Amino acid sequence: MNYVIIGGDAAGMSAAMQIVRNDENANVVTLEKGEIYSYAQCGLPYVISGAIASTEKLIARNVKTFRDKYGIDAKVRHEVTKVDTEKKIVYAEHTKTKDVFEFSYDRLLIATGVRPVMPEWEGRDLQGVHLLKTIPDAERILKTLETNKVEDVTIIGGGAIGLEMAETFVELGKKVRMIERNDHIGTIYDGDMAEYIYKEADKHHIEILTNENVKAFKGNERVEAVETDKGTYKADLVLVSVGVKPNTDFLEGTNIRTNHKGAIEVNAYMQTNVQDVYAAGDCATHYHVIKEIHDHIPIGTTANKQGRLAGLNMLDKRRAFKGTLGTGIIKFMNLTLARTGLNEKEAKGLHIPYKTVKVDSTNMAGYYPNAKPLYLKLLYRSDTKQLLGGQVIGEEGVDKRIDVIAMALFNKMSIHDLEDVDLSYAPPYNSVWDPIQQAARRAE
Amino acid sequence: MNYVIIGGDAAGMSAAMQIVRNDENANVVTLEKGEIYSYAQCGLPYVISGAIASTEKLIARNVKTFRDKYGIDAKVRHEVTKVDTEKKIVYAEHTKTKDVFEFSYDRLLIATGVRPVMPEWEGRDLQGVHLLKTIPDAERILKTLETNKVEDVTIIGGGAIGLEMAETFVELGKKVRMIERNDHIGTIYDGDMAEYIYKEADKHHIEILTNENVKAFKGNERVEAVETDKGTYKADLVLVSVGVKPNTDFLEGTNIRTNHKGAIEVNAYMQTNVQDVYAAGDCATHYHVIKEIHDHIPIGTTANKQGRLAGLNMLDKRRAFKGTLGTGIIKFMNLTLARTGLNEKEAKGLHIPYKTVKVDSTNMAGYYPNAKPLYLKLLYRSDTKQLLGGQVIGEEGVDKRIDVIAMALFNKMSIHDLEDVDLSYAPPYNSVWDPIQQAARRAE
Ligand SMILES: Cc1cc2nc3c(=O)[nH]c(=O)nc-3n(C[C@H](O)[C@H](O)[C@H](O)COP(=O)(O)OP(=O)(O)OC[C@H]3O[C@@H](n4cnc5c(N)ncnc54)[C@H](O)[C@@H]3O)c2cc1C
Ligand SMILES: Cc1cc2nc3c(=O)[nH]c(=O)nc-3n(C[C@H](O)[C@H](O)[C@H](O)COP(=O)(O)OP(=O)(O)OC[C@H]3O[C@@H](n4cnc5c(N)ncnc54)[C@H](O)[C@@H]3O)c2cc1C
Ligand SMILES: CC(C)(COP(=O)(O)OP(=O)(O)OC[C@H]1O[C@@H](n2cnc3c(N)ncnc32)[C@H](O)[C@@H]1OP(=O)(O)O)[C@@H](O)C(=O)NCCC(=O)NCCS
Ligand SMILES: CC(C)(COP(=O)(O)OP(=O)(O)OC[C@H]1O[C@@H](n2cnc3c(N)ncnc32)[C@H](O)[C@@H]1OP(=O)(O)O)[C@@H](O)C(=O)NCCC(=O)NCCS
Ligand SMILES: NC(=O)C1=CN([C@@H]2O[C@H](COP(=O)(O)OP(=O)(O)OC[C@H]3O[C@@H](n4cnc5c(N)ncnc54)[C@H](OP(=O)(O)O)[C@@H]3O)[C@@H](O)[C@H]2O)C=CC1
Ligand SMILES: NC(=O)C1=CN([C@@H]2O[C@H](COP(=O)(O)OP(=O)(O)OC[C@H]3O[C@@H](n4cnc5c(N)ncnc54)[C@H](OP(=O)(O)O)[C@@H]3O)[C@@H](O)[C@H]2O)C=CC1
Repeated sequence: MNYVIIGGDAAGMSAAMQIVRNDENANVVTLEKGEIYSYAQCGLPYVISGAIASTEKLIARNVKTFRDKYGIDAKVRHEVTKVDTEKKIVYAEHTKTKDVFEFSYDRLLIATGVRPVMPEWEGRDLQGVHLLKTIPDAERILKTLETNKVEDVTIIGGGAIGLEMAETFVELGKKVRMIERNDHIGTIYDGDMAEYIYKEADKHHIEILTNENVKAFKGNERVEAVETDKGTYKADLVLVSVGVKPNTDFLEGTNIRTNHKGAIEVNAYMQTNVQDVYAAGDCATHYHVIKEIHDHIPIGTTANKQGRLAGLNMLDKRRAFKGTLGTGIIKFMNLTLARTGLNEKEAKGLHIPYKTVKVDSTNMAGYYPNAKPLYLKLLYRSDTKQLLGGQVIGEEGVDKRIDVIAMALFNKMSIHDLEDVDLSYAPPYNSVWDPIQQAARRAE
Repeated sequence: MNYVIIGGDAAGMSAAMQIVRNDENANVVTLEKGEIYSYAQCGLPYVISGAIASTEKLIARNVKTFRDKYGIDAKVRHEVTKVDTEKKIVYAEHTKTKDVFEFSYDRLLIATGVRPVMPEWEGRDLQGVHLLKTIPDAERILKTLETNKVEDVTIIGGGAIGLEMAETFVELGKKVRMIERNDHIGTIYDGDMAEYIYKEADKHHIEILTNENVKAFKGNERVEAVETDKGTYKADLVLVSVGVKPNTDFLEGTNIRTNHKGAIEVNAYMQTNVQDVYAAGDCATHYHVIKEIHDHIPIGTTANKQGRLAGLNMLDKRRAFKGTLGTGIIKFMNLTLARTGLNEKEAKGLHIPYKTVKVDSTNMAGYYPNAKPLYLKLLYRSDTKQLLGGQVIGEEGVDKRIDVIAMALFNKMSIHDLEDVDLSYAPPYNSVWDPIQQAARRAE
């Protein structure tokens, strides 16, 4: 009867909705550290660009709706500081009054997600230096753009947020610099595919600095320059975009197993090693369909899927999580960047014998007007020909191809089986053989 | 050593390429009735609209290449009138000189496709009455549009060609009427999905006449009117697009088995019941993955796949055709119309117990600008929940959804298994749950 959920977003509320719909008698307490429930973090870069009117448009479901319509005891400003798994008590500190509140549970879900990482650089706390995770985070970025005269913008880290925010700031008309400590931006992509990302960024006059290490942020009350090991550069706004960390530190003292990055280990049923404690979303581990191992690939699709499943399993409606494929898709200027399954570094690290096929193709019939280039790469096992992963880059029809590849990986298809699938063709949408099929035909 | 192929397009030449690549000692003779090899029939409507420069842009590989580069004895203007399967001789008539040539085979492939049907209406031979199949057919339509004052166009038959050519004629600024003997245009769609087709046509001022039967075409030399059982209407150009018939009449007297419509029955290996005689493409039957019987769904994707497989099997590189799903996609004005697997009429005619789910959704995140409506319907087995079919209609993202559904059907997935697939999400491409997955969740 007593369900407690820590975290009031994708994984947490997906679980809450399951419990509420499938048990009329349940007492559901959800504990949220912030003031905002069920909101779309994915839309934040597009609010900051001005493409979306305001952050209000990103709220999927109000806390008032959760309380009045679904009878969930949804708490805001309740930060969980510790859990006693023997007594089955959750301790939450009110973020403003600092008052401490106890919540006894029969079953507990941890759905605290991840937080962005800020390294211990000098200048960390300078005005105009920003992380991006929450709605207040985006408002603070908008506040800087509103009050300051922003011309030069520097982004540290060339992963998912870095890439999307590089677009956002270019669209806002700023001079954009990206600094990455690795060999290239779009680190999940293989060296060969990443060249297309670099080209697109260069095309829009984004300065890319690679194998370069941030030293400090210099400035007065506010950030003025980013210092690195190779130079000092003017920056009116700095976005720090260097990765994330599971919000699981408050579990120190429990016997709850975590991986090396602090992600909570879960079995097929979203259960931790501690009786009646569950975890879901970005704070938990994610079984990988292809790796056959628990990975950590924090993403919104997986968070919702895991949250829904945790809720179901907490009700003893037993259902296994089938896993992640590491699917990811990004809009980057005029390019769509998509990947799923293993890249070459992942396959190598696993000692899986693999081969690759790469095709420079078009999204649709070559003779049809405004047919655009499509670059597609597949990895497959050299012995069994099992499809392992894909990377697709292009202006159009990239999401379609990565979704088809994802379906193939999910069903453990051989690369040559792709040739036999009755995919759709008309001139405005595809070629008579899809690029995926033409790649498959090239495979050994 | 002696391979003979009848028909020089998609299925025939896919076969020819396989044989030539996988047997240097092969003597490949291909016999084509017309003057044009390997061309894209799919691009015909877009040549007529003027979207594509000319019909020359539709040739994939010309006869000179086949002859010079690949060593295929590719014959033009050779119409096969008879096959003696006992003596293993193909008899062909030169279409100009009418002289008779014979060709000895070790293995034979029939790849003669289908022809458009012209019912025996009075005035069917009038100038301005057109069928659409070949490049010359398209040039004859362009001849009428050029040399004659065309303002009113009547299309008979509301299927694939009728729908695409309605767009073409509207885009050319004509007053378009289409006449269907059935209850609605886009007959393969269920009644409820067909409503979206009617709305789009109505929006663009296409007169749709339903349950109406053409009886004659009126005029002196040219058409000036179409007579029906419900009236007589002015028409300066008439397109007859009422279906197709397999080009298999010349086989009467061979023992080669055909279905009721005249399509050549083939086994898994593209083999007929007659030793060393093969068939592929639109002239052949198509094993249906879901129906589990041999169907006839003539389409370019299937023709290439079967052509390729016939070539391979004629070399004794044994490989089974896995089947068709009945996948089809059509651009219709502002709409994209896609279907795959079973519709309700098919499921009913097969006595497969089924249920449906229909979702009115968006192609991408609802909060993202220019998110467009997406209408999606799934059929699934009542007992096992096996996915059976899908229909998707919308302005954007329809091809992606039907390809995912096709992949699911190919792998015999349960409808609820769709919930577990790590499909891609970013706001410009999808919602955090894809519409297919939301539909799947609604299923019983
Ligand atoms: C800029 C940006 C763009 C993104 N774009 C995409 C995209 O395009 N596609 C996609 O699939 N994903 C995207 N994501 C990722 C996606 O938004 C997240 O993976 C998803 O929100 C994770 O859901 P969750 O419920 O596990 O964690 P969260 O959504 O982070 O929810 C965790 C909640 O727990 C609360 N919490 C933390 N600690 C405590 C505590 N001690 N006590 C009480 N409450 C606590 C937090 O306040 C937070 O609200 C994006 C993320 C960002 C930041
Ligand atoms: C307007 C139009 C649009 C289309 N759009 C699409 C689409 O968007 N997507 C899609 O997948 N499909 C589409 N198709 C269908 C696709 O083009 C065909 O299914 C494909 O061409 C079939 O290939 P085939 O080799 O079996 O038959 P065909 O391409 O018709 O080839 C048969 C050949 O055999 C020859 N022949 C016939 N009889 C004899 C004989 N007795 N002796 C010698 N030669 C003979 C014919 O001249 C012909 O060249 C479209 C078709 C049309 C007409
Ligand atoms: C044009 C046509 C002859 C193509 O034949 P095809 O065999 O499919 O294509 P190609 O001859 O280019 O050869 C492709 C093969 O070469 C291989 N290949 C192509 N480029 C390669 C490369 N760069 N490196 C390695 N291999 C390559 C492919 O793997 C493929 O191998 P497979 O045949 O063993 O699977 C045939 O499709 C046709 O006649 N079509 C008519 C037009 C049409 O399709 N109409 C219907 C439209 S609706
Ligand atoms: C908003 C949120 C609470 C949605 O919860 P949800 O349970 O997925 O969705 P709903 O509460 O609308 O309920 C959906 C259920 O109702 C059913 N349903 C919905 N509409 C229906 C209809 N018209 N007819 C019949 N059934 C319907 C569905 O079948 C589904 O059933 P299931 O849960 O048993 O599979 C949750 O996703 C969330 O908190 N999200 C945060 C925002 C987010 O997604 N962020 C990450 C972005 S990267
Ligand atoms: N469309 C989508 O799928 C989107 C998803 N997201 C979500 O947000 C999460 C986090 O995004 P993000 O913050 O970009 O994290 P990412 O891991 O995606 O990117 C961080 C990048 O910064 C690099 N980096 C680390 N330290 C430094 C440093 N000191 N100097 C320069 N570069 C450094 C990392 O390299 P290294 O490997 O060496 O650490 C990595 O390449 C994602 O996992 C995803 O869940 C966000 C936006 C869009
Ligand atoms: N994008 C794509 O997938 C495209 C594919 N094609 C290919 O071309 C082939 C043939 O297309 P098409 O010619 O349109 O054939 P279709 O079967 O697609 O459509 C013909 C329609 O005309 C109807 N009809 C039959 N007789 C009459 C009549 N006397 N009066 C009015 N309507 C009548 C048929 O109904 P009924 O069922 O009762 O006979 C049917 O609805 C397709 O099978 C496909 O292979 C062509 C264009 C686009």
